[PDB]
Amino acid sequence: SLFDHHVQRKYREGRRPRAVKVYTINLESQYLLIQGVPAVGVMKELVERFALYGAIEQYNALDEYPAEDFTEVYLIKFMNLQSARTAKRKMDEQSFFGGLLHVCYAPEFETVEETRKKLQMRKAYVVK
Amino acid sequence: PIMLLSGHEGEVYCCKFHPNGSTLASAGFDRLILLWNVYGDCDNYATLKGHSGAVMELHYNTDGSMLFSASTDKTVAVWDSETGERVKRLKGHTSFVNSCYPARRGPQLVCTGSDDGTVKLWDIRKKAAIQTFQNTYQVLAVTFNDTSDQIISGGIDNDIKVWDLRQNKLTYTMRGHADSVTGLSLSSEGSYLLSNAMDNTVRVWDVRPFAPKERCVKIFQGNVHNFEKNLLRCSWSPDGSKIAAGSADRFVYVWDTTSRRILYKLPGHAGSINEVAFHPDEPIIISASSDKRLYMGEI
Amino acid sequence: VGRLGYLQALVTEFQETQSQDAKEQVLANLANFAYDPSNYEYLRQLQVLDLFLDSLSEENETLVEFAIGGLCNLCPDRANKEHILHAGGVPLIINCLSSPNEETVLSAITTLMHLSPPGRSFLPELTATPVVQCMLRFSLSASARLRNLAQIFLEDFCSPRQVAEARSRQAHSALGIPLPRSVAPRQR
Amino acid sequence: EEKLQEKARKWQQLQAKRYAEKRKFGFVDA
Ligand SMILES: *O[C@H]1[C@@H](O)[C@H](n2cnc3c(=O)nc(N)[nH]c32)O[C@@H]1COP(=O)(O)OP(=O)(O)OP(=O)(O)OC
Repeated sequence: SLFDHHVQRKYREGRRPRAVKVYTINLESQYLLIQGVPAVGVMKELVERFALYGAIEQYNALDEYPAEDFTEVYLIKFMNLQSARTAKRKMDEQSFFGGLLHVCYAPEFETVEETRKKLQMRKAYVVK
Repeated sequence: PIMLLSGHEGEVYCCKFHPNGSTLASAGFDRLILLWNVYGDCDNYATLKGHSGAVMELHYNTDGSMLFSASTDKTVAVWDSETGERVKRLKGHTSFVNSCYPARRGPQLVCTGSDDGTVKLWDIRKKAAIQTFQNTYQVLAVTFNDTSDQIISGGIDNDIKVWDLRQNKLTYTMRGHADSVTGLSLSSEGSYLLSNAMDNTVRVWDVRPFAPKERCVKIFQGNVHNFEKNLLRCSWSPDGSKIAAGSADRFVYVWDTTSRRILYKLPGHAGSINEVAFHPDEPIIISASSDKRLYMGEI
Repeated sequence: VGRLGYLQALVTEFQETQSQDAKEQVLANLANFAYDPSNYEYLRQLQVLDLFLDSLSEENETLVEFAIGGLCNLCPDRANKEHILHAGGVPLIINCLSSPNEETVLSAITTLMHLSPPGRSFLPELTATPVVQCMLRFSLSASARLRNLAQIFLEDFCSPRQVAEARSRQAHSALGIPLPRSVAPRQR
Repeated sequence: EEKLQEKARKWQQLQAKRYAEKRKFGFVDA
């Protein structure tokens, strides 16, 4: 639903163009959904590359997800949401094994208490 | 107590206990079948090699001399438990095979189900399928009654089906699952058949010559399925008093077959649990999971 | 050029234009600067909180969604939170539970949750409002995120005694039988 | 009925994906 890949555009235009999309605290998650991996059996190299950034609690490949041909979709659970943001920030639109790589937040998967801590930590950071 | 299990490289999907309670067999995604000493220092005896696909289901025959192994490579192997030599692999099936049950107390028979929608009856001495029950929906789990007359099959149609070997007809349909059935198993008495399903319902069904025509004998709860869509299997205790079924929430659930109270919820699995087995003599549970480790819980 | 000067330039760009898409870009940039802690003050000195509050009043759905998103990350700071409350924008947020889009509703819920103050400063307002009745339908919706938000919202802005009363009121509406306004729950 | 067929197709897709040969353990590169 929210996983659709929006498109880019003076406004003092920067080096790289950005699509119009505002990120709210709820939108952001610690579940990171990666789509566009080539279907060449790189399950473990991708996960190592992402584990470079933070610590990965859980990773699995969700095959039910509607994907294009010879292409894969993966889930990554991080430990700290700031780590998830930096992982998106740097990994998104990085050529990976011959394919464009698209990472999006996956808030559907997180449970009620996970949302509780997300919101509470957002309040903690904003207050200080 | 508690003994931990290490050695597996990939997810463990199934594990069984030898009929005489002296050894364990385990296998999963790593295509190896490992044998273990139940007592001593819980040592690893041998490794069965020869499956090219992943091992989806193990069984022992009632004598504990033959070990049956359904693999994703469309082949069902028959193994010698004593030497570890391969005996014979079933041929005929199309695509991935989900499960295989070996008939007890009768001349050697084997039943299989696969993603081709069919259920096949094998005589290990023929090297060819004996009967075929074509099902449009992929078949996930299959078991014989104690009389070796009927075949019980669980698929993705939410309907457990019973087949008559002589008539070759759809004898029985059981309604009561709202979603795919992933694991079936008969009571040691022949009296009751245990089912897991993606609807998070564990349901016992009673199969008898004289039945009530609405055999939803009991329903249990606790057992969760999730995005991993792993096949989930359940087992009866040796005496039919306890019911164990694995879940995707890291807990082994054990219930009281009568009152339906949760006797055990056992944390200690980092990932999803794929099969739970009871030792044939003593209250010992082997829990196998996707975290590649086994536990030998004692009750 | 200068950060605060740049934000002021965006404010001017927003005000002078009339093309709804060139306002879409402005509300995107503003809502995403609102995520910044340091840029809060810079926004506080330029009346752009009231810019957002006016922008919800506009009827372009995308623009309203952007404004709500900007609010959501913006409210939680104590200075900014008090300004928005004083404006009287709360009914503007209340109007957004009937907004059609999922995102806007989620943003509104988050903003309502954030406006929550310790010492029971604002809880009383929620009980009077019919928002609670709307929430029950939302909690049991198909969207997992919405369900999580609704349940979380109930703990934050409701009370067990209050919830029972709310449930009864919701039940009464379904029942079709009127409940006297004068009657109230009694402490035990 | 029809949703049963769509579910069966989706399950077949999932099995043809997760248990593909390319994911088999001990995958030699050569
Ligand atoms: O304002 C820009 C950008 O700064 C902001 N954004 C990107 N990544 C973000 C994050 O992790 N957290 C927040 N709060 N904001 C973040 O979003 C807009 C536009 O984003 P883009 O640079 O276009 O990236 P993306 O949103 O992923 O583009 P898309 O079409 O959705 O997918 C590649």
